[PDB]
Parts: sequence; structure tokens; C-alpha cells
Amino acid sequence: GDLYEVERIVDKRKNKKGKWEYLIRWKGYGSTEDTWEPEHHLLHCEEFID
Amino acid sequence: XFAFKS
Repeated sequence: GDLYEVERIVDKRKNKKGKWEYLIRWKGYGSTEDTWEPEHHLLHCEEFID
Repeated sequence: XFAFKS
């Protein structure tokens, strides 16, 4: 349930249902921690109170 | 950006 900063998208792929999945390089870690994440896991965050 | 790690 926590959110981690994405440093780089290293690879993409389409599943059987035609939706995209991205191989995520997580900031602060190396290539061993890369994970394929569904498209909707990528979030843009802005300040909530301004 | 950020992403869920699931």
C-alpha cells in the first residue's frame, strides 16, 4: 500500500487483455529490485493543501 | 511520479 518514487521505466509490455505493464526502476535501488507494475500503479502527486 | 509496488 505505500508509494515509492519511480526513477525510470526500463521496459514495457502488453498483456493478453491489451493493457500496458511497465518494468519500474525504483529510485534509490538497483536493477535487482525492478518490478513489472500495471499502468495504473503510476501516480502523479501534487500538494493537497495550497 | 510515484508508484504502488504490488
